[PDB]
Amino acid sequence: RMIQKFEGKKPEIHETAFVHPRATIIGDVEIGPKTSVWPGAVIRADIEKITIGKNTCIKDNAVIHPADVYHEEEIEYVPVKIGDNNIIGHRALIHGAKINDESIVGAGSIVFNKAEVKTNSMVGMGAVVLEKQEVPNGKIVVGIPARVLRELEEREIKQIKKQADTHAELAEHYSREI
Amino acid sequence: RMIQKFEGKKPEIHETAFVHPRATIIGDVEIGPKTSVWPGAVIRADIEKITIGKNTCIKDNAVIHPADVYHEEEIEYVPVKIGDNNIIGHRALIHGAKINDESIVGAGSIVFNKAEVKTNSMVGMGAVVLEKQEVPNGKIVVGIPARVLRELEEREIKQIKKQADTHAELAEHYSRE
Amino acid sequence: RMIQKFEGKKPEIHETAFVHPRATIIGDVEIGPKTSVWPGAVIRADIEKITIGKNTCIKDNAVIHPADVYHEEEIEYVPVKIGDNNIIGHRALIHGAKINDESIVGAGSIVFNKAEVKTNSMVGMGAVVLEKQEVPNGKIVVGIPARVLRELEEREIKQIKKQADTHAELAEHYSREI
Ligand code: NA
Ligand code: NA
Ligand code: NA
Ligand SMILES: [Zn+2]
Ligand SMILES: [Zn+2]
Ligand SMILES: [Zn+2]
Repeated sequence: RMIQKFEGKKPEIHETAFVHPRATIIGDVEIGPKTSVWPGAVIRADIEKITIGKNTCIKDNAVIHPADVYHEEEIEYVPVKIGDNNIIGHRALIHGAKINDESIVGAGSIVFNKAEVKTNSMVGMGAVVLEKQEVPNGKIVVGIPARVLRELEEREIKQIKKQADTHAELAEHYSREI
Repeated sequence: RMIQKFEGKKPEIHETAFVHPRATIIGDVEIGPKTSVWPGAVIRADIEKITIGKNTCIKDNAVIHPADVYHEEEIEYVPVKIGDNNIIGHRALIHGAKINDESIVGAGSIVFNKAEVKTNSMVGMGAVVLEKQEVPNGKIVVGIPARVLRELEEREIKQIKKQADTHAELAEHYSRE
Repeated sequence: RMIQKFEGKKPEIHETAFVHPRATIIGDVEIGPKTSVWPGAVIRADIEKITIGKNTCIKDNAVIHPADVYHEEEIEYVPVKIGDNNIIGHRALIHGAKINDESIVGAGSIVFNKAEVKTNSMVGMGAVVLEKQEVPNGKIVVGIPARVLRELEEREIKQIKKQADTHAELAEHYSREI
């Protein structure tokens, strides 16, 4: 319901995506099929693009915003790219960062400017992934700053895709009730 | 303004409870007398039940959601249960966990799946109570993950109930406008 | 949209300030010129005043609330006071605190009761500035609790004002559409 234009850029949302009325999608946003956006989530693509893939969960009160960078006298803007089968947890912040496929950004965590969360990895709850930091494949990072705790079990990795499916099926049932 | 059905289940909100119109309540929610829910708070009972008791405050941008837990084949859904006289702080997350009576969940903190905040305890600000962890009676926990800092002094415990009453009174004044 | 009145007192918002429809402003709030408030932000001046200066940014899902401090008998209510050219970051909490001029409160951080963020200082992401804690002029604090990390370089301080202007200009373009 709050699908807002900005500078004549309107969100492109796939017809099988679900955006809850209490989420806020602004500007140059792209959302793929079966991707869900939940109450209070703000996806604000005003200063640069936000691209979200298919079958991804943007959980409640999560904020997604491109970065404005001031290390050069000319101001620079970094887009957000989020891949497929991801869980962006309750109250997580994705700030000018890249999330690849089948990964979990834990609840309340921050993934900051030019960072990259690689496929089949986890950002731990409340963790802060710093500027340009890389979360490696098959690992979980925790704390502030985010540091590697351990490798993920092969079951833990396989249940990410299963979580993405569960939450996409949930979103489908929301869609059926206007 | 956003009390929403889900799969036939409607939020059962007591008449003396206050839900700010900018809060979001969905599905199988039970909210008791004098309990307040503040702007941006999301209480989403779609995958399981959320039960909140009486005189409890769910402060701004707090999120309450049942847990989906993934066993070898079955998916376990874990309901949220929050008791009486609690302060769920600004931007806190209660996720498939249990809060008992007269406790403070501090601002920005997380109480995770299957965790338990016992009566007369505190989760400190920004702390993360990991799954199946108990915050014991009469104690504060801090940091990530949450670990015991010290005992709550006798005065500190009595001011929890007093704070809950102050916030329930504040909500009463919101209801009249 | 949600500029709510409380107990007779209505938000006093300058004509050049910008409040996004999805922000919530309640009660005894004072907002200076060129200041911007963004989706999901809550500025709730109900138990005491909140004063925000000019050219300041209250980013998405940020919460500003006065403090209720509990003494042996009486209850003290502490106002929020936020100065000029500040950045209150995505999902930050300013709770009964004082923020002076040209500072950054980092994303997801807490500035709690009777605390003070001095001019040209910086609260790190996910940090928790405790009760009555000062964030000193020229310095950056991090972690839980908030510990001084280092002095800010002269270039970094110069970019605080520039970031405030960039976001004030952004808000200007939002206000020209609706
Ligand atoms: Na189906
Ligand atoms: Na009364
Ligand atoms: Na201009
Ligand atoms: Zn931003
Ligand atoms: Zn959840
Ligand atoms: Zn408060």
